[PDB]
Amino acid sequence: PNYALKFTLAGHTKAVSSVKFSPNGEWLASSSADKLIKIWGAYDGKFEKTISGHKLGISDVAWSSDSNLLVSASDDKTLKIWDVSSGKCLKTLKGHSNYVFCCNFNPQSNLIVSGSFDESVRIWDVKTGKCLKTLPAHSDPVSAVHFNRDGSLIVSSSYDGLCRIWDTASGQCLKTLIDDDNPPVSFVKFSPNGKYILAATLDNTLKLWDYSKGKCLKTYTGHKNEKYCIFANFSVTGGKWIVSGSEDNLVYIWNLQTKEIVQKLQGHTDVVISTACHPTENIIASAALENDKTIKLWKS
Amino acid sequence: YPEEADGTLDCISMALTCTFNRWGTLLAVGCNDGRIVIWDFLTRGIAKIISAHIHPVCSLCWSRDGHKLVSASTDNIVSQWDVLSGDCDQRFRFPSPILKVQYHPRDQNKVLVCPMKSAPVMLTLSDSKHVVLPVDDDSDLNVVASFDRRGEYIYTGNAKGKILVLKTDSQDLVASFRVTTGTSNTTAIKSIEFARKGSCFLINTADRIIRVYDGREILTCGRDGEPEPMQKLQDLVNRTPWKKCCFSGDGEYIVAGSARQHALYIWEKSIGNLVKILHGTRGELLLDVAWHPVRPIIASISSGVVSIWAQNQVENWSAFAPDFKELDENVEYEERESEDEEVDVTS
Amino acid sequence: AKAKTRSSRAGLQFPVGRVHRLLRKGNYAERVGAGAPVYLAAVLEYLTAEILELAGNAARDNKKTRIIPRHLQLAVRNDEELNKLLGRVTIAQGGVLPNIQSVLLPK
Amino acid sequence: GSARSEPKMSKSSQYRKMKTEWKSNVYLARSRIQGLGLYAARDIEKHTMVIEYIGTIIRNEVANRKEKLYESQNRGVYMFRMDNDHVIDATLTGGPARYINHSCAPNCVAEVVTFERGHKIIISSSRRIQKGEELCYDYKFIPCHCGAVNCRKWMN
Amino acid sequence: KVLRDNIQGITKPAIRRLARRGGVKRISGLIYEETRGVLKVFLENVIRDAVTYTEHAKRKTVTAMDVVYALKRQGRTLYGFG
Amino acid sequence: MQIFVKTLTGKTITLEVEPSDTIENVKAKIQDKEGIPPDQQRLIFAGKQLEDGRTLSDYNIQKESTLHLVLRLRGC
Amino acid sequence: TRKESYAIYVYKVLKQVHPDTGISSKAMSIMNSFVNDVFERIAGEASRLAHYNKRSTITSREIQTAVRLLLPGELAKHAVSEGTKAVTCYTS
Ligand SMILES: [Zn+2]
Repeated sequence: PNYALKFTLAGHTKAVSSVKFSPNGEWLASSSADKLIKIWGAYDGKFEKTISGHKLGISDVAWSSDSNLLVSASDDKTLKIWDVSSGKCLKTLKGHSNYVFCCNFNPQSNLIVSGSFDESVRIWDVKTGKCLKTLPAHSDPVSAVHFNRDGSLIVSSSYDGLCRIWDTASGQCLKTLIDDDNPPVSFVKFSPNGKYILAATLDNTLKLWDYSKGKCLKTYTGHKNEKYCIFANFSVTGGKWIVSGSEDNLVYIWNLQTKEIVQKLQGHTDVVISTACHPTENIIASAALENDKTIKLWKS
Repeated sequence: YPEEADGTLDCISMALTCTFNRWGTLLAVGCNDGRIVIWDFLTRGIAKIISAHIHPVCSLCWSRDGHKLVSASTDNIVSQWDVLSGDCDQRFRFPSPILKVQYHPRDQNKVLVCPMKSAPVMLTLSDSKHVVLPVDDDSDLNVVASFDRRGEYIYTGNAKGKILVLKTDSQDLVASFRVTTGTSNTTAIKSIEFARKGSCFLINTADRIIRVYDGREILTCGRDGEPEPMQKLQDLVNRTPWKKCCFSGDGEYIVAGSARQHALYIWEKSIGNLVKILHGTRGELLLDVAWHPVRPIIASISSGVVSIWAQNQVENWSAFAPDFKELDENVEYEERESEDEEVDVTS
Repeated sequence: AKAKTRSSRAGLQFPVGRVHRLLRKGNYAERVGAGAPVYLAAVLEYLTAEILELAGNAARDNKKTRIIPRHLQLAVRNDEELNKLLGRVTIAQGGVLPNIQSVLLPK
Repeated sequence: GSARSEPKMSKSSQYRKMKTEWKSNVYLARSRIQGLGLYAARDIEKHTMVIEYIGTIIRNEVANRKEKLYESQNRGVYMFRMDNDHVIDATLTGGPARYINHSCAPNCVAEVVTFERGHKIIISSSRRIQKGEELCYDYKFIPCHCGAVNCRKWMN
Repeated sequence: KVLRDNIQGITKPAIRRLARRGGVKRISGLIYEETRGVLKVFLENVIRDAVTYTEHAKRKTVTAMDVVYALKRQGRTLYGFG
Repeated sequence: MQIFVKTLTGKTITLEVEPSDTIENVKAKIQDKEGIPPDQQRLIFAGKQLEDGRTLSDYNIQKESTLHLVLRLRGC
Repeated sequence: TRKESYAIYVYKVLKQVHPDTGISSKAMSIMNSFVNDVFERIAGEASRLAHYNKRSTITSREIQTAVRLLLPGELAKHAVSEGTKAVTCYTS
């Protein structure tokens, strides 16, 4: 465990919100809220092209199989259906009335969910884009949408710790999960099997929650997450690894069985908004907000 | 299991037949003027309109790969299409008009086609090497045949009553029985359908009686057998003849449509009683009935109108509260005053 | 062989042979079909169940246990279609519904 | 522009007739004001009774700890007072009526009919409420998301 | 062949003439719509039984004998057609 | 007599039967050793049916034969 | 001298639809006369239909048509289904 700095991805006008790697080692664009998506690289920061022309800042952008097809979850209550080599507004998604926080293409590449805050969540079509359903996704605003390994389950996060695994074919979720905290959950996600969900309970104790029982496996220590948005990552390249984001200008990389403090990596100048992981190689990015305006690549 | 009206489709008139894929996502509405309208469920939209022909498209069949339909008409062309952009790959202008097409489920080079008069002969995709399926009597002029579930055999049916079973490509005569219709008068066959789990199958006879058999039972019977039916279904009150039968998503709930009255009847495989009669517009005549494999919703084709019959989940959605059980009277209990398992998360 | 009654062969509660004898010996027609007493016994069973359900509900709602004809009178006249079926029928020992018109009451 | 970069900072008998039909009254339907609401698959007529506010009776003082309970799991945002003496909870175990929302044109009000077991919050009607109209009550103690005609866009 | 109206097709002077056959001097205004409603209700209660007799007889043509029999069950016996 | 039945799961079963029994008695013996009611235990010889109103000599059954079975919900 | 009544069958149907609810003799005589009345009406309409078609056989078809004529709306829409289910269970 000697993960060393390799590159630096600067050149931002506003704060960077997210990094999300390509599924097979292709790209990592500037998924920020700066009205800019510059197609940066994952291996060496290879600048490809400029895809911009937005009205407001993008909360997060989606991703595709070829890491090209996008849809903008911007803050102007609209969504364009994007392509890299087009630069053209195909259609417009309408049905929100607040911040479009999050949107996803499923791993089968045939759905466009779009998360909202006043529960105007609509699951859209990739081809047509017709108004289908308002969803009562929580009692609270949504802070995560995700699709599992195959694409029949939708996890969603709340401001009181609702791990609702929404069904794709029917629309009725199965199991309600809870903690004794009152957690404003910034992010939940699936696993490579869909059974363990890492929520956000904000007293420096983030828990990996089971599918059926709703218990936790191993409650980690030594991390800093009480107010700010921090993603949730795992690594399958070599052995067991735990990678997350930080707040105190560090890079959080640990192991699952230990629950210790064995590696933290200085090098940032802001609260780490985002880290991410790569399946075959230990190529790890680490993004931060406006007081850094860089995305620093890491590699063993 | 379907209990409502739930909506219908006024999109394109003159609907004639349809079926589904393995997954149940689209809907290939066959039309009178040579069209296949494709409609979606979860997005409720029409993606592709293949204006195939000008003649009545009679039969349809999806394949397993999700790419290859097959159809025929009074155009009498054994066509084929693809859902990406409407690519008619092949075009077999043939005589002797067609009733039913049917793939082998995984060896999808081989399709099985029923002509008007003579025996069904197994066509292919590329070559014209049709494999002649030998029917002995040949005086019945309407003989229907099919695979089993896994494509492991070929089941046949004449108009006299004799049933023969052949191997899927080399035609091993392994089973032979005449059906026990009446005492002195037998009857013909109009369809034989198959499930998605198990080898039970129905015999749509023409004395208003459906008969149900299993594959293991007739393979135990074999050559010169007298297989008794698992179940005998009819409706002696209304005196109704049948048009088209099918199965459920598990092979438990037989859905047989009428031919007089625009009504659906639903049985059970195990017990064998009626469970619910469905209804719709009383002034139509029903032709084709589609069952959905993973979620029990039915489609009914009559007068160009195709209807969606769900059950609405009137019980409730229970997504939020497995907890929070109800106390009717104001029950009070106000006396009171106050790292074990490692499963592969990365699997 | 054995002897199953035609009630328990069909899963009913009313008899079937009694209905069949009443159809043959009332001179309703000359030839009675096979399924007719089965269908009619089913119809009579459903109507008796439909009235006794509402009767038992009213009998629980007046804190009694048995059913006396006041409960049948209330459970028939408080309904919406059994009222139309029993439109011209006086139940003996019945009494009437509690009904007062509008303008009689003082302001 | 980002919210992610910013940190998160005669009456009794007809009433019991209504008590015998609680499955028959409504089903748990939605409302696009916020999540759910309550619709009807029927027309709720004039002088038709709907629901009773039941659940778990808080004593005089226990609300002073229930307000601390509201800071753990954010449990009850569904309040309605019984009286000066007591409050009724509907969050742990009790009445499932915790999805009756409010728009600034409320179609129901609160009324009290008292049994031997105490005062009970009883709902009736004064008009023929039609099919699918959301039942919602005036509060009289966060802006609304309804879009109503002549709407105050508040709570009370 | 779908029809839309003719519940208004029974005119205003026709109800006036029916009332002046009945021995009526002076008519108010709402009687027109009320009488249209009453006539529609009675014709539904006859046509239900006529169509049921037809569908049982396995035909497609409503014959006048069936209208006479429906009126026989209603309790208004009609003379002069069967 | 010691007969064997080849069911749908290969359950080659043993019995205490005789050359002087009927069919319903054999099926009640299988009921008593297993718990399965006698409404389905269709003994099959050369692909046919054996009726519950005959003996074990009304079909020329040779002793210690190997028979077949098809399950059947005749509880209906 | 042996009469005929429907007391035991109202006993059985009441004990199926309610566990522990007794029934007095007055209500039993009411239910006896009720079932005789409904039976007479349905058989009367069946005989009139069997004479109007110039048939000579009461099948179950005419009983269905008589029930559909005589019972108003929703009660007919349940009773027809109950009868069809009973006959279809009677066959096998
Ligand atoms: Zn409002």
